[PDB]
Amino acid sequence: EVEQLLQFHVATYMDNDIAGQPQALQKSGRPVKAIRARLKGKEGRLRG
Amino acid sequence: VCECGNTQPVVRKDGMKLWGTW
Amino acid sequence: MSKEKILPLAARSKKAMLRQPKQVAYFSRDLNYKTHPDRSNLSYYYLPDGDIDNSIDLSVGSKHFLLGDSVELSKLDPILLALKEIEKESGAKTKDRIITWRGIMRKLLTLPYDSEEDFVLDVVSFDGQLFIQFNVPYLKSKDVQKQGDTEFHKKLQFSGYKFEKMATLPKPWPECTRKEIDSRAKSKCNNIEQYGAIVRTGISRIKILIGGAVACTADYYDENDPLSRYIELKTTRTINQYKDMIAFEKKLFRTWAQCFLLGIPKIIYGFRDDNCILRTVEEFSTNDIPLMVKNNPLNEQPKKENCYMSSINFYGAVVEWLNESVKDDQVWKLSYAKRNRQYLVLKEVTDENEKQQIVDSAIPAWFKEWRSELRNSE
Repeated sequence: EVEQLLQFHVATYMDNDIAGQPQALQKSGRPVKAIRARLKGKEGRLRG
Repeated sequence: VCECGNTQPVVRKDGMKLWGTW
Repeated sequence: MSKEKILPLAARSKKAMLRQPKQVAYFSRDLNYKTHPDRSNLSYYYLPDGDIDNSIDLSVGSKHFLLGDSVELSKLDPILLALKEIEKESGAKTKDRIITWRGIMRKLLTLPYDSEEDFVLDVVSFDGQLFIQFNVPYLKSKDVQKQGDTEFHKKLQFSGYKFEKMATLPKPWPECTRKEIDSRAKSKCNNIEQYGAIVRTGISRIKILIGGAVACTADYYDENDPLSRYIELKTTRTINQYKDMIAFEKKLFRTWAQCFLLGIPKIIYGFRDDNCILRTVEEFSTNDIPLMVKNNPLNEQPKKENCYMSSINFYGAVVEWLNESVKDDQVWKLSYAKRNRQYLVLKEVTDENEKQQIVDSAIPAWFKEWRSELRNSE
């Protein structure tokens, strides 16, 4: 279970929008900006 | 059947874990 | 000194992942509140599209509606009977921690966003397992408030139950007769007889054994995955304005939570007007509802925070708090006050007479001697 805890930590670190499970939420309530979204979407770097 | 005579269990994704069904 | 615990309402579980629930037992409560491990009271869904066109009124027979005792239906007798049966069959103590009903856990899940009702619950710790149910004096006070309800509310409740009667069958469709189908209009409606499923589910490291009242099944009973064919029914006022969508999605959140608890994959609504006339029948998927509400075209961005995932996190946090706080052989009370809507208060019970009465309401004597002889064997 602790291993799965670490797995979920790294999963939320890398991927934000994970299906069927909650995203990593900051202390302010906003989701944690995972590196997957850093290159996808308007806020992503690929669009610019 | 594989190419070994052993039945292949089905892997199901529960949450983030994978469970085998022999 | 009495010990009191306060849990902030903003508590959210980080890792409230759901293990797929499996039906480990089933029961059918009879008219005399006796539980038998059979599927006699299980219903089978059937409602053709063309039946809506008949403009069937949902108030035929409201004058002879039947209501069961709230205290009798709130007892955990069926779950304890199923637990004794599975313990005798296995011969080893189960690892389950939380014992509850579907409605209690739906109230605990929908509490932040459905804050128009008040409730008090009693928790009893026995053999390392927690059994939670309603509070008898508060339930009596609720009945006292209830007889002051107008006949319009009684007609609405009877309309919901009559819709459930009309949309179900007591047998599988091939095994039903015509008389059992067309006589549902004159069928007496009662809250006593019901079917339930005893299902093991998993939240984080906690195994919860839930007793969920199943309205009916899709077309048959699956002995491998019983949860996949289950279906329930609901009634809601029709929609004609923006406040109508708002109220309908508030009700949809509650019903989706109820279906998600017991793993019901599909949801069905019947729409009624101000005259209690069935207007439309709609069907939805449990896993599609969170996406359906967010992707509506009328209000694309009502809120930047998804309410459903927050609800699931609050449910997981409540489950974890209940498991961690309650110790062995302790009787506690969890009362939610809608006047505050700020935090959840957990209290201890010190009155020996009231504690014993609560235990007897939750744990019957015969189950006590059954667990006693199980302990002696252990």
